[PDB]
Amino acid sequence: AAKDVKFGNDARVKMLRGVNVLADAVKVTLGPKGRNVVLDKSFGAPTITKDGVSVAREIELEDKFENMGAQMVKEVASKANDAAGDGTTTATVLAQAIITEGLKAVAAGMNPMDLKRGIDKAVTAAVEELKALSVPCSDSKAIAQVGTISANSDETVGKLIAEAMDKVGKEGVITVEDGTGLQDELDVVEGMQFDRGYLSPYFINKPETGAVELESPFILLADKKISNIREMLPVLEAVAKAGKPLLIIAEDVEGEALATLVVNTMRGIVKVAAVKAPGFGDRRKAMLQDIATLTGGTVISEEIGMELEKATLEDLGQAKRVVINKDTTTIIDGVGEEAAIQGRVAQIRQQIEEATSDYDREKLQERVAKLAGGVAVIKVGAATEVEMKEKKARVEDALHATRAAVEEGVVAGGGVALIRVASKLADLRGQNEDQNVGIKVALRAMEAPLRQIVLNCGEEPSVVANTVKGGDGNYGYNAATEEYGNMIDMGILDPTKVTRSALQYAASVAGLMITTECMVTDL
Amino acid sequence: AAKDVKFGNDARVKMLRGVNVLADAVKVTLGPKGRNVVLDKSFGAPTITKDGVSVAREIELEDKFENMGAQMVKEVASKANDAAGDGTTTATVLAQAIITEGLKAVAAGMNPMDLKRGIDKAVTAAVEELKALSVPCSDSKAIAQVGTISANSDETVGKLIAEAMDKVGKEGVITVEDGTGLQDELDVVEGMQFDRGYLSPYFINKPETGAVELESPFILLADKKISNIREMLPVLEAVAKAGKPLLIIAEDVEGEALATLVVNTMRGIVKVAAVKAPGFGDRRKAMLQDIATLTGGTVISEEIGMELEKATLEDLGQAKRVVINKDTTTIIDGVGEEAAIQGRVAQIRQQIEEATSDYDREKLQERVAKLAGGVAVIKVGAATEVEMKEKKARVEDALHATRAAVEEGVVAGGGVALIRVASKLADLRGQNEDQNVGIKVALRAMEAPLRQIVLNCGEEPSVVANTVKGGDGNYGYNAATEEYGNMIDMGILDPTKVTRSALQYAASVAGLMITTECMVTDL
Amino acid sequence: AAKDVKFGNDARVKMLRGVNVLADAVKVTLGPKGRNVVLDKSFGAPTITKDGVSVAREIELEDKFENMGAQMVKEVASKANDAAGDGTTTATVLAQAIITEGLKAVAAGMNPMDLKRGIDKAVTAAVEELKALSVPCSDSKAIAQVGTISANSDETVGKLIAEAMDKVGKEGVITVEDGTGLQDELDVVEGMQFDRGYLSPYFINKPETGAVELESPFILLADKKISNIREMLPVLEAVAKAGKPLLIIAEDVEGEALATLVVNTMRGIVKVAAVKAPGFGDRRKAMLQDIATLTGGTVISEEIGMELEKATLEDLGQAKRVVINKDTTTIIDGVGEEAAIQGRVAQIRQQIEEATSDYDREKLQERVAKLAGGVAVIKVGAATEVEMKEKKARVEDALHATRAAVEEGVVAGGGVALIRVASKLADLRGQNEDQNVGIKVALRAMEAPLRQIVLNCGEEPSVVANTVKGGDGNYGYNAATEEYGNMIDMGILDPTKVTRSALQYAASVAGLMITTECMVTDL
Ligand SMILES: Nc1ncnc2c1ncn2[C@@H]1O[C@H](COP(=O)(O)OP(=O)(O)OP(=O)(O)O)[C@@H](O)[C@H]1O
Ligand SMILES: Nc1ncnc2c1ncn2[C@@H]1O[C@H](COP(=O)(O)OP(=O)(O)OP(=O)(O)O)[C@@H](O)[C@H]1O
Ligand SMILES: Nc1ncnc2c1ncn2[C@@H]1O[C@H](COP(=O)(O)OP(=O)(O)OP(=O)(O)O)[C@@H](O)[C@H]1O
Ligand SMILES: [K+]
Ligand SMILES: [K+]
Ligand SMILES: [K+]
Ligand SMILES: [Mg+2]
Ligand SMILES: [Mg+2]
Ligand SMILES: [Mg+2]
Repeated sequence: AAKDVKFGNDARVKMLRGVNVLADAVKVTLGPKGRNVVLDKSFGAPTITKDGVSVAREIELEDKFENMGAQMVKEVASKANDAAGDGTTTATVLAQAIITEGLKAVAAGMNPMDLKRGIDKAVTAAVEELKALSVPCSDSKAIAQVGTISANSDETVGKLIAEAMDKVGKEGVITVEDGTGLQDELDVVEGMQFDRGYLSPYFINKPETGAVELESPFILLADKKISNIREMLPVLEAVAKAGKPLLIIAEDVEGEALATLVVNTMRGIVKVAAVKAPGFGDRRKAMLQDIATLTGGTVISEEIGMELEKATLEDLGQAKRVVINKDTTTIIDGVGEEAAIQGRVAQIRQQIEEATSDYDREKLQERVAKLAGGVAVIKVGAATEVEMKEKKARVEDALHATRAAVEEGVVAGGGVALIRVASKLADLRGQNEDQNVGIKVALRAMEAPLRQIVLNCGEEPSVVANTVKGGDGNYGYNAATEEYGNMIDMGILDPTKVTRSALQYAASVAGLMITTECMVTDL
Repeated sequence: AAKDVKFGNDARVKMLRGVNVLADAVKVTLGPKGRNVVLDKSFGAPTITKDGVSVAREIELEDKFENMGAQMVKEVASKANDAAGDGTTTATVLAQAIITEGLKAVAAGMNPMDLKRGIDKAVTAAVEELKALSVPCSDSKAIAQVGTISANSDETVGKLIAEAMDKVGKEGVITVEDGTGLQDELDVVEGMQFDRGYLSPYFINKPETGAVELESPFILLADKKISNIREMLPVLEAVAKAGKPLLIIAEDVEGEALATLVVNTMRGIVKVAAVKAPGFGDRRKAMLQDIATLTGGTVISEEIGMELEKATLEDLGQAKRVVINKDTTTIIDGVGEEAAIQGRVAQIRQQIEEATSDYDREKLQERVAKLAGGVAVIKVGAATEVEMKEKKARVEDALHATRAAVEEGVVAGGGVALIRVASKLADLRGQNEDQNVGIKVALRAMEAPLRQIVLNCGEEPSVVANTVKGGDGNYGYNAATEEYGNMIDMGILDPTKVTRSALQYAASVAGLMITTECMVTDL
Repeated sequence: AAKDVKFGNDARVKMLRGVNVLADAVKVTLGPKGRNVVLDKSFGAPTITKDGVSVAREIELEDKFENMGAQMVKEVASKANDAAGDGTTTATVLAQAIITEGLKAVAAGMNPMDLKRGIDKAVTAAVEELKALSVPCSDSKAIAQVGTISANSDETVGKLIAEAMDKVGKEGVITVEDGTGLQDELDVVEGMQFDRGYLSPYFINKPETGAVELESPFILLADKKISNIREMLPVLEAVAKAGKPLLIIAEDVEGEALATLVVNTMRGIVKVAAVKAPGFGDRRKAMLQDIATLTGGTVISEEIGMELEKATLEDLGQAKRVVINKDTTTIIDGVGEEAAIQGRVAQIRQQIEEATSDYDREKLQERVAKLAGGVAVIKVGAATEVEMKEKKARVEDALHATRAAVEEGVVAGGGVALIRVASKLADLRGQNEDQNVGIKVALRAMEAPLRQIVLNCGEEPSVVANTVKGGDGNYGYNAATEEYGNMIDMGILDPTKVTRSALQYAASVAGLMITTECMVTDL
């Protein structure tokens, strides 16, 4: 197609207009006084959300150059959501601030590559200062506070996440699902969790979360992969006459002759998904046997000789809920037999008593941790479906932030940590003047989250920013109560990973964005 | 697609405009003096209805932001219809009042999230006050009055519902369907009822009620889960030559090889449906045997060896009417043999006498209650099809309200109960001024049902609202007779569940709606 | 014509949009860091100006309701220019701030008439506090500083105005006119001034300043008004021979048979003007004789018997420059014998030495002061005509501000005085809550000039406003040097009359404007 080509300042102002549209839409949601955004879905009711990445993902502009700017800066929130699950609004605000100040510097006639290098140096130094400024969440013991802050000042959600991490361990697996009542419920049930994903992007359910949910699925287990398709036809026919979705945890499946011909088979009545199995060799068969014992199923094998044609539905496993995601697939509740589960736990405990080699010992301890800890499940309570989606998003953000806090630590929330690390970087210099100006651009942009948090409250961002910069340490401004204090003491804690990731992704995209002289799009 | 993005007050007034359009169209139907709405159907005659959820579901607007507001506020009536089957107009009126007053508060600079928190606190307290204010319907014995009020002051419908609850029990199963004469008839007929639904959303008939109906279907029973189709294909041919539509009762059926195959089979001449079987193991076998004995059919099993290829038409069961709904599937009339039904009842009563375990005793007495009570069927009498649909909707509302009244209790109707709980909540306070204003918004919005009822009468809502607020207890205003008095004495009784659910759903959706600052839709 | 009629919030937001357009255009010119505005003139080159009233007068919008808002706010700058000649930008900024905050209060549901009453009470108390806070310019002796501040930090203009006030007296008459060189010159020249204006609105010359200028005019004097204009037709032809514009100083002249016939005669080549004579009886004859002795002319009278037909051009007087304005008509250099002027001055001095009546003595002191002081003419030096107009506007503003300072006093500039009076009015209360909110609206708007000055500097207005409010007395913010200090010491002095007038006119118009509910215009 014929291309529209824009050069220099006209292109940059159109790109900034697109970034400004996306970033305003995202930034109205920042902080405790941040408001909600309604996203239109032609497939049903609109979704009300405070999540920055959802608003960012929905944004697309009519103007092609402004749309290019919007997609460029939407990458920031996408990466922030994918890496930490929180801070997408903060990442978008930081990216917009860097883009605005860097374009102001480019309009002042300075080299944007050196501006990008200065921004990169300042952000590397600020990541180091964030690591130094971080406080371990085990020492502080504020998992509930992190979850409360990340759930938009919801003490119930944070306390529930803290209880779940107390039940299954801070390294345990917690899954959020839609509840049935109007109140949030937590149950510690028996289920598995593996870092495995689907082999086909067309297996995604109607939700756009990327993780398909199965209502009482049917588990199929096989450590070997038979070449012929026709031998699998009796099993597929038995599952089709059954009414539980088929999840296959076998040793990697292709869509050349199974998923494609199934796409032409049904129109999407009941979803069937297959995923890999973590590990290999004896370890893979061991965990496959563990899954089969959990769900009451069996594992076929060449040595056993039990062929899939002779397998029945009663021989196969059964579960109550399975969430399949690219990052991690979890089995929420496989019934099986509780006595069988306890016996397998005792047998694997005897195995770890017998085992002595370090790798086998550590994988066996991972197995016993997965079996004993189980899975915590949070059923979100909400009177309606729109409230359900909003609260579930908040609970998922709280879970991600608590995970990031136990993984990497915490810093002062409310944008105070970025203010402190920018104050600590006031003497950082580059190789020339443009690099120094890029450093100053990054350091000024580090104040943007706090300023936007204050602006959402209706207060004056500059006065509060100056008052916070005057203070030292964890001194900042509770926007919920509109008063200053030690942000750790008042429980406004950000994950260190969330802040670091937001800063890094905003910096990378925005520093690349300020270096553009020409933009080429369609007409 | 390119997105239109609106911010702040412009977005909020567009959203309020859409909510106002939907809520006006719904609110014209509120109360005894409420009028009817004609909904256009491209297929067949238009539908005249006084039901709030039908008018709400038909609403869709040209403006995308107004349509988005309409969809969110339509979720209120959808949830109210799904949860109680009544009060959708009251729920819409409450939601519109909360949205209006909350948007007025947001225009006054008040924090909308704390306004939502205040509304939530006030509505939780009001639900507690409604539970306290509730009077049991067994003590009052006004099931006929509840049905009469819920059928728009139709004494005959309420008396018919009361007679049905007297015949089959207040826990008995009552189904409403089209009659043949001009008068409404009650028939206590033998039939079954289970809390199970269709496994495919594509089995829905041309009516949009969600519950398909079968005109003299053919009942098929199966317990063992066979694999192949070609062994069951002769049964499909036998039913497809027998002439009556097929209803299969089994544990669980997918749609990869059956539902899509049956979709590709015919163009929609005769419907074939399958349903789930509640319980498992011996209990499922027991209920399948009961269904087979009721319809004269037989249940296949692996132990019996009654292979489906040998099954004939006389061996299978037959019924006169079956209603398949997601919440509950009922068999209105299975002929079978009356002597066989009585013998099975005597045998299961002997099982009652023999059994001693609490779970077996309770499930077996549930079985004998289902068998002895039977199904009450209400033949709606109307001279035309449009009157048939309107009266059937009114009788369905009456049935739902009587069920809610026996389940949860009754309160003073005409919006009096919400007025009383608002008066009782006058001293409720929140954490800050925003939360207090949200509480006051909810309390003023709880006067809206009574005011709309009065406005539909052509009277002055403020005068009647003040007069009712002056009174105490069940003192309210009969809008049918346009005079004040004790609401319980005049028989104006609302279900407690209906009022509580309407308030809760209106509050949740409206409080979420008032917190929106940006709105994103298509162009 | 058919009328468009808007009601309530739609009309108010249209009004506010028009106000915002006009006020943004005016407010870009506020302070020492304020920029210029180009006003397009079809009749020649565009005008570059920093004067708020010129930008305000040029503004007219396509939208009719926005145009009404713009016109009503433009009234503020027009009144401020007419009353003090300075502070029009400050008046516009104050009016816009009052309108914005008052419309916010009106949108909060408050009675706008009570808001207007509160604003009026706050502004009355504030002008009382400004009178209390005022420091006499005689005690301070900072006329040069006031002129420098009012000329946009031009030391030369302020020094020239101070020298002119030192030469002809602070009550003396100073006129600004276009020079011929590139530098500003001060000339003390024998001339008169009277508090009289032109009798016809059609006498305005090509400049739209409202004051016409005459290049070497011809002065005619007349104490009595003859019946027919045809007697002076020989004098009219004698004037029409010599190309000097005719300025007639008489008691009073109509335009039925003199102005209209001369407009029917002349097409706009050379202007003939007339003025009124202050005083009556002997005083008018005395001042006419004084003017005649200045210009070397003669005064006609009935007792003298000197008829205009016998009068010649040499008998009549003439001048070098005459400026005719509605408020005051000035004669710059009447062409007459200096020795005759000195002899007349001595004779009049002997007249005070003889007279004893208080009214006669005071009018004779006025006469000798007018004669001896003379007129101080400032020739503005600029390389081009656009720079000439800009500098002449700045010098006129400086002259007006110095006159206002010697009349009413000075206060701290930079919006500091309004900040101090708003701080001193923090305990002012009205008759109800809406009046208190109006008072608070006025007090918040009193911060607007300083905030707009700082925003024009590119700094943060909130931080500087808070820092100034923290200080006491004349402590404020030198915006030229970007640093705080005592602004009386730093030389940033505002006239008390200028600040008081700006506040009063902004308050009157804006308080009336917030009370609108319907707007009626054309289609
Ligand atoms: N009470 C509070 N006072 C001050 N700052 C707060 C308070 N509660 C939370 N914050 C801060 O607000 C930010 C979180 O806002 P928000 O959750 O809306 O955005 P986010 O975490 O950047 O991203 P997302 O939209 O994905 O949740 C963090 O910087 C957090 O420290
Ligand atoms: N005679 C009456 N006098 C006063 N109020 C009455 C009378 N009859 C019914 N009502 C009240 O009118 C309301 C019922 O109106 P209506 O049935 O039209 O709407 P709904 O129950 O909210 O929902 P839906 O449209 O789904 O039926 C209840 O609040 C009921 O108490
Ligand atoms: N160096 C300075 N520092 C701070 N404030 C200053 C300084 N110089 C002038 N000001 C202030 O700026 C204002 C004058 O601005 P400006 O002359 O542009 O507008 P104005 O007086 O409102 O009217 P106009 O547009 O008619 O001149 C006064 O409040 C004056 O005290
Ligand atoms: K957010
Ligand atoms: K209704
Ligand atoms: K100005
Ligand atoms: Mg967050
Ligand atoms: Mg009803
Ligand atoms: Mg000025």
